[PDB]
Amino acid sequence: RMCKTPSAKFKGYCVSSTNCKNVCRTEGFPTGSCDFHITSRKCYCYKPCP
Repeated sequence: RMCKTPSAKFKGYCVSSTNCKNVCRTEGFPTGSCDFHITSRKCYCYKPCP
């Protein structure tokens, strides 16, 4: 399965998605993408799940 996971170590200002990817790929998420700010600016990276 493929899951979506909010960047745990990246919260606040998501200036660029590529910057977020660095954090996400360090945590263990191959694919990363920045989203639109609802309450705060979010970043959602994807995690391969069983």
